[PDB]
Amino acid sequence: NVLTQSPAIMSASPGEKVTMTCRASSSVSSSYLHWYQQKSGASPKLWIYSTSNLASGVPARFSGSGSGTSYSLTISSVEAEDAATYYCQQYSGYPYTFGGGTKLEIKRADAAPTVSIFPPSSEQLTSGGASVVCFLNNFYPKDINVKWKIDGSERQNGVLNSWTDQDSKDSTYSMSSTLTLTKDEYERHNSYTCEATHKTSTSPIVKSFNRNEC
Amino acid sequence: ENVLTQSPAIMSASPGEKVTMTCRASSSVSSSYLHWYQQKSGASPKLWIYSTSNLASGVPARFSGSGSGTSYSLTISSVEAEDAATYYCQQYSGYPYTFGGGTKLEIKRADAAPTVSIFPPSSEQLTSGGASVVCFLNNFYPKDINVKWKIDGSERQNGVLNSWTDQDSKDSTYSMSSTLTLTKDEYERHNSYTCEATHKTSTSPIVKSFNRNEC
Amino acid sequence: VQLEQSGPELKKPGETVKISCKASGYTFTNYGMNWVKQAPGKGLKWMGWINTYTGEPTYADDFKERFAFSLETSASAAYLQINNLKNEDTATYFCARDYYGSTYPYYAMDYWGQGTTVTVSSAKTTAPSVYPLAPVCGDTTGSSVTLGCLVKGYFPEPVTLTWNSGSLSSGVHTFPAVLQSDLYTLSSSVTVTSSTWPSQSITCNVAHPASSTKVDKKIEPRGG
Amino acid sequence: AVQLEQSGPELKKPGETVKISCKASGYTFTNYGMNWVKQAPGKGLKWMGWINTYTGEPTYADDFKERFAFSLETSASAAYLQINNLKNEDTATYFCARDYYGSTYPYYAMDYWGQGTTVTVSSAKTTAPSVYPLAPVCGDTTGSSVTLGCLVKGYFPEPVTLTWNSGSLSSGVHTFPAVLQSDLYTLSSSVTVTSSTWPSQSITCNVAHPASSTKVDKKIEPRGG
Amino acid sequence: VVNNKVATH
Repeated sequence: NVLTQSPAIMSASPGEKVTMTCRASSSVSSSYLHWYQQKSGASPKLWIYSTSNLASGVPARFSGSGSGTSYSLTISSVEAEDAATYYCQQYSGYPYTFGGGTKLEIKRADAAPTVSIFPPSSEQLTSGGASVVCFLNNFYPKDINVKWKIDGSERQNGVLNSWTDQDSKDSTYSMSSTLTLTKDEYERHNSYTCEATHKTSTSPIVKSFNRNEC
Repeated sequence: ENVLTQSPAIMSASPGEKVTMTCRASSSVSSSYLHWYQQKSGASPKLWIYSTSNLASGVPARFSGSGSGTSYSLTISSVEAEDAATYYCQQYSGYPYTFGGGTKLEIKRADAAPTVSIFPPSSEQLTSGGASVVCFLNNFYPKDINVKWKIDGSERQNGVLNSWTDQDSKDSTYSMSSTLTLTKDEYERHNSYTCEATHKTSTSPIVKSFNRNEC
Repeated sequence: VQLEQSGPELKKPGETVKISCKASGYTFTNYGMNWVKQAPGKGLKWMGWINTYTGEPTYADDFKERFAFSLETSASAAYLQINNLKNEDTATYFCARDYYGSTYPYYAMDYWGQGTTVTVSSAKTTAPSVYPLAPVCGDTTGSSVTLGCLVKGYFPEPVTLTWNSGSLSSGVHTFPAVLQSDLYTLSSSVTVTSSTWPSQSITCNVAHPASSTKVDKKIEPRGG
Repeated sequence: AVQLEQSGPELKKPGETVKISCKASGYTFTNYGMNWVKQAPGKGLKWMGWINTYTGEPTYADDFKERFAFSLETSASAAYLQINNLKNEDTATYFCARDYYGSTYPYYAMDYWGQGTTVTVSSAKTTAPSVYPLAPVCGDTTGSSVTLGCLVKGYFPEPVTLTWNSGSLSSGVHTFPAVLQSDLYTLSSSVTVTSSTWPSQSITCNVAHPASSTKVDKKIEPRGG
Repeated sequence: VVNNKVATH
């Protein structure tokens, strides 16, 4: 009995009412239709059981409803902490099946990243490698671009980026960007610059350092 | 639903004999969910064998069951008089429970001639215009017995109602009641009344009579 | 452990009947209760069952929708109601408890009620006429004498017949009733040591509840 | 106290066998079924089946009827998942989850979940991470706050555990998901504190890599040149 | 350990 959840990803500003759906291919008893909440990788938590019953500690802003093949979970006024993936689950004879999940993202006001740049450590250099690290912290929306410049020229190659999941408290994202060079390459240049730009602006936030001076 | 067919519908066996009756299903039944019941004359069925081969409490060790898939059986290692009953199989394979049509087990025993008793109508009945002449034919075997009524020495077929007991659980005999009902008017046009018990494989009846005019 | 059912019923087509099944000797709400039909001279048919804990009934597809299972759990009783009665409903109805293993259900039925007979008929109730059967002039038959009781012209089934309040039970044949012209007739024979009759009295007791009739016939020898 | 405590992360080679435990406490183990749920990296939940803890009877979901074995040691209130002839697709996190019950009947939901056990199926050797401090050039200040970091480079398998001052520094941390650099994992973590905290007080990132039995402390120092 | 056909888990 296949569960189909929609939307796959939904976005809501805090205080907004949201509803996500779970449809089954065959009838499910209202008794045997459940919802779980899971935040990035951690263990799922039983959230709503038997359609409409809130698990212990679940806030009263959540509700569930439905019957037959059509069920839903509603949040009357979304909070930052609701950023999660929600899975429906059924039993109608075995196997248990889960829906594919609805990921709830929280909308907030735009926030510039706090940008920090770091030289390769003297430890790393001893080994003949050179990683220049740039953190872009607590920004919104997730759509940030980083541009690296060496000696004031753009460098596109050797860059690896990683993003956090949405913050549960303030709904921001953070990003780390690493430019990896050989030690010799690193020491052939002096200035290292990381620039953060939003997709809709042409003013960056820039941070740099020089190998030769503080 | 999963229809069960039992074979043979009627089984006859002498005590001590080893016999086997079958239960066939339309579709596979789990050996866990195929059961047998015994029902006797005028009583509730009793669970007899459960989950194919387990004897219910108080069921004699001479009973067993086996089978799998769509084919099941109940065996009696050594038939006894007390086994005269109807046996029903029952399955679950999802709902509904179904029962087979039953196998009636008859016990064979030595031939036994009936004890025949004839009774005139009561004065109570005659005063209300009716005349039932009754003949009991008690504790006989085999069950195939014929009653013939004679009035003034002459055979009479109409107005006769017959009833048989079910097989006796202790002695494996049958008993039969035969009533010839006439009007009081017709009854008093005649003098002698005879009931004759005859086995179909015998020339020699057992006869009882009375006369209206003397003891 | 026992399941005790209510008594026989006679009803007209279109009436309703409600049959009880009272359980004793176990926790009522732990075991499902089943209902099984047996039409006269026929086999067994499962009607469905009721969950005694939840009250939820499950009806076999031949028993939707004139049939209603209910409970009174405070009385450890299960009921079967048949509405809009039809001639086809004439049968004995059994309650039968679920049989469970120590670990899982067996989907068998271990304890059974004694059955409730329901007759559906437009025929009117008729009291029996009960007649003594004694040999002419008390003519003896060697060491034993057979006596009888004729129970003629009644509807509906059942009657109850006993001999000396049922204290005389050995050597009795009570014959299955036979239907004739809308009416049943039944007989019973009792056989006793010849010396004991008529010195020691023999009386058949016949009750027919449907007609509120209760009669006793002492068997005496009569002449000619 | 109801707890389902699962065994630690495992690295196994293809064709090998892995056995994961789920140790239950705080309730009668034999009165609730134990469920197994698979979650492949970045994918959804998939129910593998359950084991009856009273009878020991396992029930497998149709995609897990091959190489999968549920078992019990009821004296230890423990449930086990064994996977035989491991494939790369068995790389996932596995959760054990207890049956949710009403007063009498099952709801066929799962109320208590273990923390999960990550299984990695690979023929690769274990590589311990390099651990590098990230500090602003010359401890150059950035107003009222300073951000430091820790670069954890070149390890396999996942996971690593990273803490700051042994977990006594927990606020203002961002630990970035690992990426694949040179076929090994690299991650970083940032910590932000007030300017008056560092360098006057000690800040150290702690990196544990259980697969290689390594635990590294890296003190973040201001450095010039 | 069976109530109305529901067996222990």
